[PDB]
Amino acid sequence: ASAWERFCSFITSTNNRLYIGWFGVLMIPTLLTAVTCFVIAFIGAPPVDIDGIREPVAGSLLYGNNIITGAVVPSSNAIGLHLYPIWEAASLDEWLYNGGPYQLIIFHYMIGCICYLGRQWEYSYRLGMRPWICVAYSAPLAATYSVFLIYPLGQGSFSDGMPLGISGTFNFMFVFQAEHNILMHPFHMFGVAGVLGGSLFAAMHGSLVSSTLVNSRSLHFFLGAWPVVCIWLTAMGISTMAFNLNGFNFNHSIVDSQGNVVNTWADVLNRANLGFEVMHERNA
Amino acid sequence: EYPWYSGNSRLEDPAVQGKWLAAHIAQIALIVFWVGLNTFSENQAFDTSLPMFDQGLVLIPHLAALGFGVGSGGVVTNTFVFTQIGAIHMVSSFVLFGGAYFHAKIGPSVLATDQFAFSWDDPKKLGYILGHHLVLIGTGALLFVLWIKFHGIYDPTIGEVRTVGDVVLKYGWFTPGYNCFFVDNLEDLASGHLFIGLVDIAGGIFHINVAPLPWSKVVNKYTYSPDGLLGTAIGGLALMGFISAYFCAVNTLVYPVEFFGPALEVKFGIAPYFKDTADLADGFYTSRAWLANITYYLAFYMLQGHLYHTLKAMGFKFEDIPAVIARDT
Amino acid sequence: AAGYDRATTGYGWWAGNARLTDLSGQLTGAHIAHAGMITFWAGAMTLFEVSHFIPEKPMYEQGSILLAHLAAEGFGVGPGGEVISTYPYFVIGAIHLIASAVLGFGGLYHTFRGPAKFEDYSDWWGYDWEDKEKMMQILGIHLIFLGIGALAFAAKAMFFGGLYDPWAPGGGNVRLITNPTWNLGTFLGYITRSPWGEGGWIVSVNNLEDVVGGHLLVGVHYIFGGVFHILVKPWGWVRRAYVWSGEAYLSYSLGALYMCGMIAVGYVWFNNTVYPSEFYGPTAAEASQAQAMTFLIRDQRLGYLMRSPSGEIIFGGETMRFWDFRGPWLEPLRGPNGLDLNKLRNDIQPWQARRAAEYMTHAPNYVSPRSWLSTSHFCLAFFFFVGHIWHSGRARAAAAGFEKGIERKTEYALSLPDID
Amino acid sequence: MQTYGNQNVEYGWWSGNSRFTDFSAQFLAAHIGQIASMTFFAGSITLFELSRYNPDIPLYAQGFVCLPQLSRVGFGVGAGGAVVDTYPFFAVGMIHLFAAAVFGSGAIFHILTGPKVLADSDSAASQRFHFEWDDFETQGRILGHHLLFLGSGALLFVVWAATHGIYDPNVGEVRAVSPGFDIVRIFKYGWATPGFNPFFVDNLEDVMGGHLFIALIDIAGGIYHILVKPWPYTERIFTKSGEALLGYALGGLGLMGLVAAYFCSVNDVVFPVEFFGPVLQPNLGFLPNFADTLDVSASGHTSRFWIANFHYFWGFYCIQGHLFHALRASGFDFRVLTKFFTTETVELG
Ligand code: CL7
Ligand SMILES: CC1=C(/C=C/C(C)=C/C=C/C(C)=C/C=C/C=C(C)/C=C/C=C(C)/C=C/C2=C[C@H](C)[C@H](O)CC2(C)C)C(C)(C)C[C@@H](O)C1
Ligand SMILES: CC1=C(/C=C/C(C)=C/C=C/C(C)=C/C=C/C=C(C)/C=C/C=C(C)/C=C/C2=C[C@H](C)[C@H](O)CC2(C)C)C(C)(C)C[C@@H](O)C1
Ligand SMILES: CC1=C(/C=C/C(C)=C/C=C/C(C)=C/C=C/C=C(C)/C=C/C=C(C)/C=C/C2=C[C@H](C)[C@H](O)CC2(C)C)C(C)(C)C[C@@H](O)C1
Ligand SMILES: [Fe+2]
Repeated sequence: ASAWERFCSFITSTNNRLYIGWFGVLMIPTLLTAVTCFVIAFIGAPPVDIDGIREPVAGSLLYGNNIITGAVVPSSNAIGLHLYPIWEAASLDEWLYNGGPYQLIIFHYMIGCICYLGRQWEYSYRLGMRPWICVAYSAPLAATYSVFLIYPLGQGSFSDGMPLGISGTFNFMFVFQAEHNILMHPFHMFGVAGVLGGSLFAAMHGSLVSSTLVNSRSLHFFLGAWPVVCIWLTAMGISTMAFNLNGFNFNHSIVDSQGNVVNTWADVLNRANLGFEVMHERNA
Repeated sequence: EYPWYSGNSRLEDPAVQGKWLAAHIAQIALIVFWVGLNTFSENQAFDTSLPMFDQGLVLIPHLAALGFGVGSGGVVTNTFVFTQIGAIHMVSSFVLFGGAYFHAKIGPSVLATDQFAFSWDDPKKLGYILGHHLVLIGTGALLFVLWIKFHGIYDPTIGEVRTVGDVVLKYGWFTPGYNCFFVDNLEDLASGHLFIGLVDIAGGIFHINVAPLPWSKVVNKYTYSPDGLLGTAIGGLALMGFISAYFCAVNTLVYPVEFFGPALEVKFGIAPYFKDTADLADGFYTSRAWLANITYYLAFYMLQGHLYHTLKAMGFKFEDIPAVIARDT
Repeated sequence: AAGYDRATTGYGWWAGNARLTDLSGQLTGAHIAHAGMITFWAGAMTLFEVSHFIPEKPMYEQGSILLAHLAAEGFGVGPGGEVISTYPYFVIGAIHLIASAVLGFGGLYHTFRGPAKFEDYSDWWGYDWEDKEKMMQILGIHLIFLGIGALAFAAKAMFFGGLYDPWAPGGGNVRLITNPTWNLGTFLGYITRSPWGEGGWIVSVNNLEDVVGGHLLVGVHYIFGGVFHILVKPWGWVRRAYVWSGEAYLSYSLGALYMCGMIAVGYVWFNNTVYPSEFYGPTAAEASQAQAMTFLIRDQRLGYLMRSPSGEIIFGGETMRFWDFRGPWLEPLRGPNGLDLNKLRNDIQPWQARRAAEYMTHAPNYVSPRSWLSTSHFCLAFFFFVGHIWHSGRARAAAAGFEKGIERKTEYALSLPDID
Repeated sequence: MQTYGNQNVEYGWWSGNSRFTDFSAQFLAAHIGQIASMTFFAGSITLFELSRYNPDIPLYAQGFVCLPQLSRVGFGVGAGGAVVDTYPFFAVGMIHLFAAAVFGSGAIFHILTGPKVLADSDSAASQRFHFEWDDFETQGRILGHHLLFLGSGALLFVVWAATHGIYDPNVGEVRAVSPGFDIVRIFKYGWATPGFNPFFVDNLEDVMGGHLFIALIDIAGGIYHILVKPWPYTERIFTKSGEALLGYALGGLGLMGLVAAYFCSVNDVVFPVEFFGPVLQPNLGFLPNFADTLDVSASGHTSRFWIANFHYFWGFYCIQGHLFHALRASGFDFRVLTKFFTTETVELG
């Protein structure tokens, strides 16, 4: 009953309402920090110079936006990959102006996510069950790390990271499509197949069980495995596109015998990408 | 019994003694074999035009110091002498290999003529062996003295080879006109070599003639043993290596700047070393630096090995070390 | 045959290798054969890239990655990143192919001919997983081999040809390092550097003296640590803080390899010193800054900079995100506070102005070697993280005993007090 | 040792050096090894400093503790504290290293020569060296011999200063010094009457006279202790145990360390300015410090700063160790401290 032993028996105990565990020891502060800062910076936060051009972009509720259009703007383009802690800032108002809250939120959130995976494993151990829920959870984890961490690393700044907002997500998707043509990348096709097929198999399994309940184990194995594998693949696809290894490109493929070019659907898709791109790229 | 990696410890057995002898013969052959082989490769890679202290020539400068193809200084006129010396050594190697094989598997397994046959605890035997080896060593020293008298070695101050007073009792006191590591006189070198040859021969005569005395059997607490004898020999070797490294680093009369490069500066980081004080190209070091540093560090690890063998010779066993660290977890 | 079926092992064919857990000889044979595979790939790819090499085009335009690794070490290269002769590459490839042949022979021999379980043949080679001392000693021996390898790399950099230093004057040049760094303050400053953009953890090394000194230091430490492992026992707390089985050791190795893979991606993508831009092409930062400088050169010839957030002189536009990037062709045009405009007015030597455009074209249609390496090894590192989790969980459960399912009649959750 | 009550105590490896307190041969071996370590430090550090010496930089600016000490005592220093010839320093360091090797060889010799106890060794003359932690006669003779060695060392210093000369910052160049002898002025330095303060000695002649006096005193005391058994009252006062003698020695050493620390920071003659740097000033915040009295900007700290501060700490913690060992040897066990917050009295012998 050493004080240290008593503490350990408290944390690694299956009688709390929510299991804490050693991974949860890191999970709780980081997640609480991320949630608190996200709430604060989503309700009210100054406009952020996303383009690093002294011109700001607002995203908070008190500055005009609603839930659909509000967001937490990524840290400024001038910062690059530099960590921007509050104590490493010239002035609080400036630190907000450069987009520090985004950095705070995403870093605490990513650490909390990986610790949450660890906590899942730990409790599976403490209860005496095979410890592979965490393996399945590793897929959406990979996806978030792709959009928030790996893509900015490949692109050199967190200004290319995903905004934390509903409309920011769509803006990110369209700019990503413009610059990398993700639709014609096979890994995203695997991901689309994964989500749609996962819904299909979920509906089929639920209908069958709820209809007759009024190797079969391999059935549930396949249920678990299919969408997880596809999400791993599409997360890897995003990560590869973060290193300028873009998808397929079939523009200007068929040419007339004399030398003219006959259009195909890929050219229409490329022209749509061209529109998205030229609307992007403020200057050149 | 010993494992294969420690296989040579099997030769420690007096049951198989002559084979042990074979090994030593082989070693010397290998040694003299290298003296040939190295030189040949050196003679291949030695450009005459360049200064001799730039390319990897260690033996060629040593020959250059002993005359052997030098005129008014900075003069190379015949690379055939170097090849001759290398060939002599390499041919002697074949003879020594023959003797090694004769004792290895043709000769008796154990010497037990019997006059050569000895035991690890026969002080008269070792005394006479020591005397004979000392006599040969002093003979080589006097041979070098004769070479000085007749052929004469390169001198930098004279700028040319030249042939040739015992104030050695003052050099030994390192009086400010001394510190032999700074000798600059051919006559000093010749006289000191005469003295050391004479003293070596006198000691050899004495050791063959007279058995070890009790007064000196008192101090030699444990050296009358294989490990003890090996340890004392290794310690002597390390001492000699340190002295030779210092000589090579500092002395310029014996090691001329022409073939060896300028003197070395003694520097110390965590461990000692010798720096060039020469504006050689980056990545290149004078032959003097190579000689001094490799010699010194070989001598340092010889000292470590002397400690190991000496400790094993006295009442100590190294395999007990983990067990101790087992008890005090 | 016996033991090669599901009934006699419990593992389906798709988990066949699991059967090898306690068959020491065959497992060793599999490892040796796999090493043979790796070195065979190395040699074969080297020979392929040599056979398709073209001296006029750069390596990164030509599309060779195994050749660039040798080029960095300076095997048959010249000043300014120019090959002299592709013979040493052929030498290396042939040596690797021969070594692969030997290793494959050894692997087949232990797989089929030799003893199945070394424990029967001898005891130094017979090992069981749950023997902590034996595993410690084997780890120590292999650590010693790694240390010898690292010291070998340092010795090559100091005596045998050296490395292609791209910070030599007038473009890169093959050099022999003579002044290795050994101050411990430098080493600590490297380790405790921020992994973030606030510097770079170890990826931020920019001179070859630090590289050579670091390899010296690590080789010394590896040899020492191997000796220590051979000579001592695992402490009590160490014995109580690990899992001791084959799968657990595999999981530890997987975690280490995942970490190394991520760090290698960081090196290949952010470093222009130990991956010279002459061979792997420009980094993303280098490409952006070269584009900015070439446009500035053209605009100054026909008749744009700005202030940093800290107030220095940097380029303008998107490239501000690479404001702190340091490069060999750009470093001479530096200043106490950012690249001075006056310096850019009349200090652009011809080779730097050629490198700027040559890098502007090849911004990572065309895919840089950096892109290939980075993407491939990020994917490999992620999957090795997943494997680390899988095997660590399996090891922990199997050691506990509940790996093959929950026990119907002694289920643990059924005994806990309800939380509500 | 102490072994409160229960004998045959078991010591962990952290306190493992108390195991050989009863093995005279091993005791000798340990102390010969320690002295080897000291002289090895002297020589090796001399070389380590010589490697990075800059004639341009003033000597005290660079971090040295040995070049100033050698240059003070003659050894290749020109007029105005100029290091003309840097070879004698090399010679001194080399002799120190050779001595260290000799001492270490002797240390291993004794650690492996014979029995752990020097009583059993059948040398029949090494048994002349076996001592006890109770007998004051043998320890008195030992003390006498060691005092003889110290007095011989002081004599050697006197001779070397008389013949070879020695640096004199007041003169400004190496110079032979006449050995003074004035018992009156020695005692006036003892009282620290206003003219003479011991830590402000101005003439090397006074220092030399005091050293002559010290040599005479040490040699006389050594003879006296070899010949004469301790008086009974010294058995009444002092306890007879090893840890007790360690405590006495530790107290003495702590005092000497504090004295030397104060000496370094203040005296300018025996610690010349050109070698060690300008004098320090003693400050007392929480703990005593020695302020450099010089702008540490672009000059680090003078060697005098380092010597003085290090030896203040050495002296202070030697005092604390003396208190610890005296408390143990008198009989006080510190385990009783754990009973502090209870109602049981925190007290025993
Ligand atoms: C992907 C996560 C993963 C990693 C990276 C990983 N393992 Mg395993 N792994 C093992 C070793 C191992 C080593 C030495 C090692 C590191 O080098 C790894 N692992 C690494 C063996 C001890 C043990 C037995 C493995 C065994 O017996 O056989 C392996 C089985 C198969 C089918 C191999 C075929 C591979 C797949 C077709 C993947 C295709 C990739 C593709 C070709 C790449 C090129 C692209 C192409 C399109 C051109 C093991 C298992 C197993 C699994 C599972 C699920 C894993 N793993 C998973 C991983 C067992 O059931 C199983 C297990 O433990 O059951 C008890
Ligand atoms: C006493 C003792 C022992 C130790 C015993 C040892 C190891 C004693 C050490 C003995 C040594 C190291 C003796 C060394 C002697 C060196 C000599 C005699 C040097 C001779 C050099 C000469 C004559 C040089 C000559 C020139 C040569 C050269 C050309 C110069 O240009 C000119 C000139 C003239 C200087 C043990 C081991 C027995 C036991 C110990 O416990 C105590
Ligand atoms: C044999 C044996 C073993 C023991 C084996 C051991 C411990 C062997 C020890 C081997 C060592 C440590 C050998 C040391 C060799 C020393 C060398 C190679 C010196 C190198 C110096 C060089 C290369 C020059 C370096 C410069 C080069 C240049 C001039 C610089 O400006 C300065 C300067 C001088 C440092 C075991 C343990 C394996 C098994 C036992 O049973 C038996
Ligand atoms: C009193 C007592 C005890 C205590 C006993 C102790 C500890 C007594 C303390 C004794 C001390 C502190 C003695 C110190 C003596 C100091 C001396 C003798 C100093 C000599 C210094 C000299 C000679 C300096 C010489 C020069 C050196 C220097 C150059 C100066 O510029 C000038 C010059 C030339 C004078 C107990 C506790 C042990 C037992 C109790 O019951 C009784
Ligand atoms: Fe279900």
